[PDB]
Amino acid sequence: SLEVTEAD
Amino acid sequence: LEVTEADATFAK
Amino acid sequence: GENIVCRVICTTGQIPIRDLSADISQVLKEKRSIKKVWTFGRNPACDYHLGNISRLSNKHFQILLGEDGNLLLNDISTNGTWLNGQKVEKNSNQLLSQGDEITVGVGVESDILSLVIFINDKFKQCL
Amino acid sequence: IVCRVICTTGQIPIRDLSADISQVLKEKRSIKKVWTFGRNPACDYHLGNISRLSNKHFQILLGEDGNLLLNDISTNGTWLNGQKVEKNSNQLLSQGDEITVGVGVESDILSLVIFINDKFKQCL
Repeated sequence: SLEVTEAD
Repeated sequence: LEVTEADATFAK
Repeated sequence: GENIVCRVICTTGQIPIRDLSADISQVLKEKRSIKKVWTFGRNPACDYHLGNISRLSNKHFQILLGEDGNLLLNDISTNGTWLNGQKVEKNSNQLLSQGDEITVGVGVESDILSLVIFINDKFKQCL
Repeated sequence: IVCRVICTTGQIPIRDLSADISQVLKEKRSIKKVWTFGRNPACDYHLGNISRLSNKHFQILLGEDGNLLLNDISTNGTWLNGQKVEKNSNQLLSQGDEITVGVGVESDILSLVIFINDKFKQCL
């Protein structure tokens, strides 16, 4: 899917 | 201990 | 996409072998210094799909074909790209070499996806 | 871990080959360790029940300098990077080398790429 990346 | 099947005429 | 530029082998099991290709003729036509770009990312619109891993970026890193055939790695991700075990500076081109290991997902063991690049020296000579 | 074996033809999952480094230096013989690849399940690495593959088909050998060698001992042949190797003749392996067996029958073909762990040589 194309959602905004989960940021560390 | 099954002996391998050998290529003969068409061996590489 | 006529001739093989390099082979990408995933060593961590998620993806089968894939080749990056280019047509020398169309490459000669490109006026810019970078003659072709392959994008790796979570978005399947990319040339090389990294999978539906949320910590990977939609467009994560790019491999650039330079004017004399050099291959350059450019990280454009949120969480990072690693080259031979070292986290690369974001948006800083790195000149690739035979057998280099490119890795994403570092920080969560289960998300690690690692790739090894083999470059076709003949393509470079021919270009 | 000395190296990772990636089977590109799909029959076998990823496997790593190992060797205790302390004990490797404790050993004198120019050949430090031998891993056997074959149809016989006693082999270190099982190639599967393909009748044309040998019970003991090829060997990967760890030399004294952390190097890996390929030795073919099969009936029907072993290929290295697309070329049939001389039987019983050690061939130095390199990163990403592809070892192929079963050539001659499409259904029997099995290809393996070797990925060497550089951390191991460095511990040597």
